[PDB]
Amino acid sequence: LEYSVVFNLVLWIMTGLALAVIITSYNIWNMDPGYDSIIYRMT
Amino acid sequence: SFFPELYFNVDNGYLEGLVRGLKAGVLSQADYLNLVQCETLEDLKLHLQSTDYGNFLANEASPLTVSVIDDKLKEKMVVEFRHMRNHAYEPLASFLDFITYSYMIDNVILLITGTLHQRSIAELVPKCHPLGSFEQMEAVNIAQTPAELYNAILVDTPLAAFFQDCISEQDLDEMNIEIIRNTLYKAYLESFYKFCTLLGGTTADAMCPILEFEADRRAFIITINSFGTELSKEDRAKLFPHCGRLYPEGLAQLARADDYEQVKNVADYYPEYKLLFEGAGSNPGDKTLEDRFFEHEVKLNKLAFLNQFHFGVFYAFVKLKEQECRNIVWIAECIAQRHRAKIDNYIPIF
Amino acid sequence: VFDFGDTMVHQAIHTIEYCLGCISN
Amino acid sequence: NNPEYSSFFGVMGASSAMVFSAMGAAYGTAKSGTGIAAMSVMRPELIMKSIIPVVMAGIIAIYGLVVAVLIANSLTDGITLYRSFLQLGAGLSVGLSGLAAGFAIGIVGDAGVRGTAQQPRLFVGMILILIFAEVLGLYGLIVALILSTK
Amino acid sequence: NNPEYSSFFGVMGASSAMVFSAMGAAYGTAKSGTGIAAMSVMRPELIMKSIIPVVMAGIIAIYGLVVAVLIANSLTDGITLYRSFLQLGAGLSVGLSGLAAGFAIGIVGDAGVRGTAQQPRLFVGMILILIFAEVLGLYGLIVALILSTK
Amino acid sequence: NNPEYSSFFGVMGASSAMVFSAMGAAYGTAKSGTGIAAMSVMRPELIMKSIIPVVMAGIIAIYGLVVAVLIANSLTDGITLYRSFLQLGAGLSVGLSGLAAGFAIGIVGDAGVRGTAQQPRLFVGMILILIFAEVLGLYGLIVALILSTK
Amino acid sequence: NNPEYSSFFGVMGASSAMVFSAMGAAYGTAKSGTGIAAMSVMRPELIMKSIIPVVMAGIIAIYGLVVAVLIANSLTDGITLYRSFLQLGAGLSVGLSGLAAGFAIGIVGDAGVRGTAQQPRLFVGMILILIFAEVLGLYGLIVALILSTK
Amino acid sequence: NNPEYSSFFGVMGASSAMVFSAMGAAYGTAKSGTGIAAMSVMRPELIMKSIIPVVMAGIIAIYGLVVAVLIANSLTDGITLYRSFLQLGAGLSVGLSGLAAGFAIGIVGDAGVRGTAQQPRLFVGMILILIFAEVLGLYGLIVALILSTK
Amino acid sequence: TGLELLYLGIFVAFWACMIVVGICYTIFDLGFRFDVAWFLTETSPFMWSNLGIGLAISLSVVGAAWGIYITGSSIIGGGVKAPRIKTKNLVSIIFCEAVAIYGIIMAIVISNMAEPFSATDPKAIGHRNYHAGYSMFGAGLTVGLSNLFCGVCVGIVGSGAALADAQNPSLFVKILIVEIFGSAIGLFGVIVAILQTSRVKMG
Ligand SMILES: CCCCCCCCCCCCCCCCCC(=O)OC[C@H](COP(=O)([O-])OCC[N+](C)(C)C)OC(=O)CCCCCCCCCCCCCCCCC
Ligand SMILES: CCCCCCCCCCCCCCCCCC(=O)OC[C@H](COP(=O)([O-])OCC[N+](C)(C)C)OC(=O)CCCCCCCCCCCCCCCCC
Ligand SMILES: CCCCCCCCCCCCCCCCCCCC(=O)O[C@H](COC(=O)CCCCCCCCCCCCCC)COP(=O)(O)OCCN
Ligand SMILES: CCCCCCCCCCCCCCCCCCCC(=O)O[C@H](COC(=O)CCCCCCCCCCCCCC)COP(=O)(O)OCCN
Ligand SMILES: CCCCCCCCCCCCCCCCCCCC(=O)O[C@H](COC(=O)CCCCCCCCCCCCCC)COP(=O)(O)OCCN
Ligand SMILES: CC(C)CCC[C@@H](C)[C@H]1CC[C@H]2[C@@H]3CC=C4C[C@@H](O)CC[C@]4(C)[C@H]3CC[C@]12C
Ligand SMILES: CC(C)CCC[C@@H](C)[C@H]1CC[C@H]2[C@@H]3CC=C4C[C@@H](O)CC[C@]4(C)[C@H]3CC[C@]12C
Ligand SMILES: CC(C)CCC[C@@H](C)[C@H]1CC[C@H]2[C@@H]3CC=C4C[C@@H](O)CC[C@]4(C)[C@H]3CC[C@]12C
Ligand SMILES: CC(C)CCC[C@@H](C)[C@H]1CC[C@H]2[C@@H]3CC=C4C[C@@H](O)CC[C@]4(C)[C@H]3CC[C@]12C
Ligand SMILES: CC(C)CCC[C@@H](C)[C@H]1CC[C@H]2[C@@H]3CC=C4C[C@@H](O)CC[C@]4(C)[C@H]3CC[C@]12C
Ligand SMILES: CC(C)CCC[C@@H](C)[C@H]1CC[C@H]2[C@@H]3CC=C4C[C@@H](O)CC[C@]4(C)[C@H]3CC[C@]12C
Ligand SMILES: CC(C)CCC[C@@H](C)[C@H]1CC[C@H]2[C@@H]3CC=C4C[C@@H](O)CC[C@]4(C)[C@H]3CC[C@]12C
Ligand SMILES: CC(C)CCC[C@@H](C)[C@H]1CC[C@H]2[C@@H]3CC=C4C[C@@H](O)CC[C@]4(C)[C@H]3CC[C@]12C
Ligand SMILES: CC(C)CCC[C@@H](C)[C@H]1CC[C@H]2[C@@H]3CC=C4C[C@@H](O)CC[C@]4(C)[C@H]3CC[C@]12C
Ligand SMILES: CC(C)CCC[C@@H](C)[C@H]1CC[C@H]2[C@@H]3CC=C4C[C@@H](O)CC[C@]4(C)[C@H]3CC[C@]12C
Ligand SMILES: CC(C)CCC[C@@H](C)[C@H]1CC[C@H]2[C@@H]3CC=C4C[C@@H](O)CC[C@]4(C)[C@H]3CC[C@]12C
Ligand SMILES: CC(C)CCC[C@@H](C)[C@H]1CC[C@H]2[C@@H]3CC=C4C[C@@H](O)CC[C@]4(C)[C@H]3CC[C@]12C
Ligand SMILES: CC(C)CCC[C@@H](C)[C@H]1CC[C@H]2[C@@H]3CC=C4C[C@@H](O)CC[C@]4(C)[C@H]3CC[C@]12C
Repeated sequence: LEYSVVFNLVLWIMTGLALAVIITSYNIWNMDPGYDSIIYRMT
Repeated sequence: SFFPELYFNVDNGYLEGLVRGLKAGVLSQADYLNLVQCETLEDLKLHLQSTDYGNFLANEASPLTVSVIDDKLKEKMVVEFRHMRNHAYEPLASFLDFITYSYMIDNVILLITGTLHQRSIAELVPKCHPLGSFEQMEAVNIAQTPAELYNAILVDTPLAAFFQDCISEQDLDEMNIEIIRNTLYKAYLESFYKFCTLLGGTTADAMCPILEFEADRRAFIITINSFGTELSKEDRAKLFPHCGRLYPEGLAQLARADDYEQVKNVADYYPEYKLLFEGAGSNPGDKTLEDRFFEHEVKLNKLAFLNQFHFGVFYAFVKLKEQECRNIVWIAECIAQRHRAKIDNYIPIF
Repeated sequence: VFDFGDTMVHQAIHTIEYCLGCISN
Repeated sequence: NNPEYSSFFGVMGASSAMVFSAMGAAYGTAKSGTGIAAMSVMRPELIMKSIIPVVMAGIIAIYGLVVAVLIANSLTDGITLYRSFLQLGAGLSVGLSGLAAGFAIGIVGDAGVRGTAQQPRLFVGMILILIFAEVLGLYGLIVALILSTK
Repeated sequence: NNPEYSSFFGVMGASSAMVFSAMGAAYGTAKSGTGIAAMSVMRPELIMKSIIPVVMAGIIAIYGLVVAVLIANSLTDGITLYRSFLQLGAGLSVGLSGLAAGFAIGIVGDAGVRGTAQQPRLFVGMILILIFAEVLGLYGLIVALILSTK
Repeated sequence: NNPEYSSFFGVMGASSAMVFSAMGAAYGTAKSGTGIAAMSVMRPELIMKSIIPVVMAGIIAIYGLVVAVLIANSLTDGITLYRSFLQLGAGLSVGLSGLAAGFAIGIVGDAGVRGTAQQPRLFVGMILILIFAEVLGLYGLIVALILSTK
Repeated sequence: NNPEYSSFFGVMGASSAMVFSAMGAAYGTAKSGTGIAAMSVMRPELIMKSIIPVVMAGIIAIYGLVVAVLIANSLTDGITLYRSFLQLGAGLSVGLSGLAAGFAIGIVGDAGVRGTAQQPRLFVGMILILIFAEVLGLYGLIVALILSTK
Repeated sequence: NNPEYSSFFGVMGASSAMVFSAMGAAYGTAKSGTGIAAMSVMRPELIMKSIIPVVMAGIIAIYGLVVAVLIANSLTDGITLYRSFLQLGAGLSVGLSGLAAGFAIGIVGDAGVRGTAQQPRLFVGMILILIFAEVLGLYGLIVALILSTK
Repeated sequence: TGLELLYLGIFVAFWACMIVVGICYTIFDLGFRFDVAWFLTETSPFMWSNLGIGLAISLSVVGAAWGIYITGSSIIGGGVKAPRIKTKNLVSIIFCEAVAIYGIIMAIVISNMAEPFSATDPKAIGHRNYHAGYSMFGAGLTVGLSNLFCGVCVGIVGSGAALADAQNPSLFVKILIVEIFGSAIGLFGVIVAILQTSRVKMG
């Protein structure tokens, strides 16, 4: 009988978790490579 | 459309107003006539004191010289631009840095020229343009080693991106400094056009015309000046920026060009440049091609002020004030040399 | 010089301004 | 009787008419004004002529207001689902057509004003293009009236 | 014996027919107006000759209006879900085909007028390309009529 | 007997066959017209020979129109939901295949006209590439016919 | 017996098989045409020898067409839900495999033709890499045929 | 009698009145502090005078806190949907109004601190604009006080 | 463009989900579950009415603040070299704030039409109350969004006017007409909201 409650809880909790994971992974992937002091030395 | 109207003033609105206020202080035609009517450099300063310039030249020695006036005008523009840059944010900061790369190119050319001729880099510093100062210490105390200087440029200068056009530091001693400068300028202009396009919106709309005309005029003048030189056509075509409107087959026809008549025939296909080439009589006593291109450049920089929410205002203001300083220096030169006949050659602004 | 069109436009602006101003004020 | 929720769609129709026509008129006036103000420092005598695109954007706003008033006067708590849908559709038609016409008028008026500063002959061409863009909002009003009165 | 929400789809068909056609016409008119303004500074004599793209975009808007009024007059209280879906399909078809044609006309008219400032011979080629772009919207109108008069 | 929502998918097939084919043809025509205007500045004599891209882009819209008219004629009150799915699939296939073919034709024709402004021998290669980018819309039309006629 | 909506996934399988394969082939054709236009200016006599990537993209589109026609011939009104899902899976497999293969073909063909304009020996390497990208669409076709005929 | 969830909207209204006002005041404080830091390097004597925008952002935050405290002290176990949604509306009003007023105060203050650094006379003009920007959030608070005590 | 990428991804995902959900509901004959009637009806009229009042005030204030910062940045920037801008062009700010004044006026007018029901069954709540909630929501949307757009438009026009005045004093008097025209839109929105809530009665 509580299908609505459990469905909404799970749907939005997992959407928030997935969005947080995506944002964190995006920030780390697109993180500045950090060797800008070396880009011009190798290239 | 990008709708810059919504967010431009969040960060750059105050500077937009400030730069427009500064532009309102550029001498008008009446002021240029008043300065032209002078008799001595002292009277030139006297008349100039009534304009926005004010007392910029009161401190300096009574025996004024064209050199002193030119340096003071350069210093004033440098101060204003540095203030704007210091108050600018990321995107406009990058725009203003791109504006300064133009003089940084000439400064690095001077540095390499002196170093290859075994002259102290610290002693070359004073001749560099203020707007392109190499505050980085990696390119100082180089010990007159071209390899060390090339590494310093690559590591601690925004020109590392443009120096990948070359292949190695041996290129510094291999290629002529003019070819190095013009290859650097081609790369810089292409990168600047790409940055403006990526900015898009009113910035791109009002700025891309100026960079396009810069590319076309660079092509035309390089062609017209490399005719009698050892600069081959193949090595010349490498110096045409690809931003201009001549990129499809226009630059190619110029590269194959072997005479000013052929350059004019190439320019005919584009009416805007057709008029400039037609008016460039090039015989004594009438406007030259460079003067016609200066007039067109001033016109474009002025039209840059009909848009509102765009960064092109700052580039246009810098170029217009450069032209104004050149005009005032020219008027002072005419006064000093007593050659009043050519005193009207100054290109008016507003 | 008298320009009837400009005078009409000016008076229309004044009337619109005043009438909207009553409400907005 | 009719559904309790029927009036929702007529209400949203009036709201959509007004809001979207207001968006279009606001954009038209903003773009045209930022063009006129920038131009006038160069050609100060063209301001009154160049005000016209602003008036066209205001006319778009007027069309939206007219259709919204029609809907808000013909809308009752017990209007059939059919009439509520008709008013929703009329509102969407007028509002979005006015939005498109306002965008077009803003773009065209700004560009034409800037050109007229440089080329006085272009005034008539600009007026033609502005009338053509305004006729879009007029079409939207026609369709909205057909739907709302039907 | 038919749903009372059946007319919603037909009303959306009429609203879309007008709205999307108007958006495409607005894009065409706006882009062509920017092009005309840009090219009029140097070559004023070509403004009227070059106003063609705006006319073609207006014709696109007229296609949209025609189909919208046809749907609006075909609407009825007891409109079967079948006829309502037919009118929704016709409205989407005409609106979005006109939208695509308006985009094409905008791009082609901008490029054509800007080039014709430089290359006089390009006028006829630009007219041909604009005719094709208009033919796209004409196809959309044909399909919309077939769907809306079944 | 049959579901009342089948005509919706049928008209969706028709409107997709028209709209997406029109969008593809519009993109092809716009890109090809931009290229034609760019190239004609220096090489006016090729303005007409460089119109094959636009004709090949309009052929895609003709494919879409064929499928849309077929679907609109096949539509009726009691089409089985399976027939409505068939018509929707035919419409989607023709429309999106034509959209991809229009993208390819636009890019290929733009690059080809720009190159032919400098190298006349590239015209035949451009024509062959355009044929290869048109057979995509042809395949979409074939699949749409196979689905619809079934 | 079988659900009335079973054929939806079969028609979607056919439509996807054709549409995504056509999208991949169109991207490959567009990229290869851009490369050919770029190279032909300096090395025109290599256009015919360089048309190969477009042929490979056409082969990918032919894979998609084969699977789409097979599904459209195996699609019947009383299609079990199991067979409908099989056909949807075959369509998606071939369509997206061909989309990836077309992306690979476009990138590799553009790069290889540009390089072969400068290094003649690179032609054979380009052919090898194009075959290696083609076998991806071939595998997609294999899986789609297995699923459809199962 | 009343739903067990009726208090959610009131709680969220209090939370919003606090949070959005805090965000607006934080933006105002941050922009004004950036402006003051940029200015101070050359005009240290203007820091205290130029700290006004930060204070007005704090005032926006104070309005938010006041309305949040009102709603939080009005929440009760049997809170009806009417009161709950009245408090939700009050919270939204205060929060969004304070957000926008803080944005305006931050931008105007960042502009005017630097401006007054250059032109001393601009200080009073900056204050005049800032008071309007602040009374925007005040209007939000006024509507909230009307609602939460309706 | 990271944040725009996130918004675009959310939009595309949501609307793809909606497309497939609608296809499923229609095709599987489960349309009767997609009860928009039940949604609009069970959803309390108080939610709609109070969201409407909140939007009427908040979006009007948002537009007023948007325009005020847009035009104040330009005013203060121009006044560094011509301080007369600060004294003259305060009228643009005045208009941008009149937008919010209209917002609060319409918030008051809408809120004056609220009243509890003491009913939960839709037949008991009745057409009058349901339409009252819907029309208060619609009037709030109308006034708030029209005021938002009018405020932004007046702010853009006022920034233009201030920049133009910084260079020539005799231009603001002629450019204020554009501000007046942009202001008319907020009045139109107010009139339409009043017409919508003219015959609105909760109770
Ligand atoms: C390219 C993308 C990949 C394609 C797939 C996309 C993801 C879709 C899968 C979502 C997960 C759901 C799986 C099934 C869950 C169980 C549901 C259930 O019990 O079903 C009962 C539902 C509803 O009940 P019913 O209809 O079975 O019961 C009878 C009901 N009456 C009497 C009213 C008729 O029906 C089914 O049995 C459905 C079975 C198949 C469902 C498969 C998922 C549907 C969506 C597929 C994708 C749609 C787009 C296709 C084209 C795409 C092309 C790019
Ligand atoms: C991306 C922009 C927006 C457009 C796409 C999304 C639009 C809809 C998104 C909102 C959520 C889904 C809404 C529909 C919910 C289901 C309603 C329902 O079951 O009732 C149906 C109703 C009633 O169903 P019913 O089962 O009661 O049938 C009537 C039966 N009698 C008469 C006996 C009572 O009828 C319809 O079929 C109405 C059509 C709308 C439903 C289909 C939605 C289509 C979604 C887009 C996909 C289109 C397919 C083609 C793709 C190509 C497009 C060009
Ligand atoms: C790269 C490959 C790997 C992929 C990435 C990983 C993804 C893995 C899956 C994670 C997301 C789903 C997690 C589980 C969801 C279900 C949790 C509830 C369990 C459940 O079914 O409970 C039932 C009741 O639930 C109900 O009544 C409601 C159930 C419906 C909930 C639906 C949730 C929506 C989907 C959420 C995720 C969306 C985005 C994920 C990225 C049974 O209980 P009972 O007592 O009835 O027992 C039976 C007697 N009746
Ligand atoms: C495209 C492929 C398919 C995608 C499908 C999945 C759904 C979409 C998910 C995103 C997919 C793309 C990856 C984007 C990652 C997030 C956005 C970029 C990174 C990011 O968030 O960091 C900065 C913002 O700070 C932050 O990290 C703040 C973000 C957290 C705020 C959460 C609140 C929003 C809740 C959502 C509801 C609102 C709906 C509105 C429509 C932005 O960086 P930058 O751009 O400045 O720098 C440039 C580089 N980052
Ligand atoms: C190609 C793109 C796709 C285009 C196709 C259109 C897509 C529109 C998306 C909306 C959903 C489709 C519309 C039709 C489905 C409506 C729901 C029917 C299901 C149903 O039986 O509900 C009835 C109530 O519905 C009703 O009476 C509801 C009537 C209103 C339905 C339409 C509302 C949609 C939302 C519009 C919002 C517009 C916003 C504008 C800014 C039952 O009720 P009953 O009386 O039998 O109850 C008996 C209880 N014992
Ligand atoms: C053209 C715009 C600016 C409006 C100004 C003119 C007004 C007064 C006109 C134009 C169109 C007119 C409407 C056109 C259609 C009908 C249907 C008719 O059976 C009754 C009158 C009614 C409802 C008209 C009311 C008045 C109306 C709105
Ligand atoms: C160009 C001018 C006239 C347009 C601006 C004024 C508009 C808003 C006015 C002028 C006349 C007005 C119409 C006059 C009479 C009626 C009949 C009534 O049953 C419904 C409203 C309706 C149809 C009015 C709607 C609003 C209206 C069209
Ligand atoms: C008045 C000016 C702006 C010219 C533009 C015409 C517009 C505004 C109006 C004026 C007369 C109007 C028509 C008058 C009568 C009717 C009959 C009615 O059953 C449907 C609407 C319809 C068909 C109207 C459509 C819109 C209409 C054509
Ligand atoms: C110049 C004015 C009229 C606007 C331009 C578009 C005109 C020509 C369009 C708009 C709506 C169109 C009408 C819409 C509906 C029908 C019903 C149909 O069974 C016969 C054609 C007829 C009567 C159309 C004739 C043409 C029409 C009047
Ligand atoms: C200029 C464009 C339209 C192309 C020129 C070809 C013309 C003659 C073609 C294009 C589309 C065609 C129409 C498309 C659809 C139908 C519906 C069908 O039941 C009878 C034929 C009919 C009515 C066609 C008649 C001829 C037609 C109008
Ligand atoms: C080149 C010309 C003919 C194209 C422009 C006119 C087009 C829009 C007209 C001309 C003839 C028209 C067709 C004539 C008759 C009918 C029968 C009707 O039950 C459905 C529409 C249909 C099939 C028409 C569709 C639109 C149509 C094709
Ligand atoms: C300029 C070029 C593209 C025009 C050629 C258009 C061709 C491809 C079109 C025009 C009319 C079309 C036909 C119209 C109707 C039918 C009947 C149908 O049961 C099978 C397909 C078939 C036989 C079509 C095949 C394709 C077709 C012949
Ligand atoms: C621009 C021109 C040359 C391209 C071809 C377009 C015309 C001729 C096409 C488009 C739509 C086609 C129609 C589509 C559907 C049907 C129904 C079928 O049972 C008989 C053929 C018939 C009636 C087709 C005849 C040809 C047709 C009218
Ligand atoms: C020959 C090449 C160039 C293809 C061009 C024609 C294509 C598009 C069309 C024209 C007529 C079409 C056929 C007409 C009728 C039928 C019968 C039907 O039950 C299955 C599909 C089938 C067999 C069609 C397949 C596709 C088809 C062959
Ligand atoms: C150049 C392009 C068009 C090639 C297309 C691929 C060809 C070879 C494929 C696509 C679909 C295939 C058909 C699909 C189904 C059948 C029915 C079967 O009982 C005999 C083979 C037959 C008739 C196939 C023959 C080969 C076929 C026509
Ligand atoms: C171009 C070629 C190499 C790609 C396709 C590969 C061939 C060999 C594969 C693809 C799908 C396969 C078919 C899939 C299913 C069956 C049904 C089974 O009961 C007998 C074999 C048979 C009929 C297979 C024969 C081989 C087959 C046709
Ligand atoms: C480049 C293209 C042509 C590659 C596809 C070629 C091969 C793999 C295709 C062409 C025709 C196809 C066959 C055509 C018809 C049938 C009958 C069907 O009940 C089972 C699959 C089967 C037996 C197909 C298997 C795959 C097949 C043999
Ligand atoms: C990640 C974003 C795009 C959201 C994911 C899509 C959502 C809407 C999908 C993903 C999985 C889906 C669920 C999968 C299976 C079932 C079981 C069925 O008996 C009821 C529906 C239900 C519970 C689905 C509801 C919709 C659902 C939750």
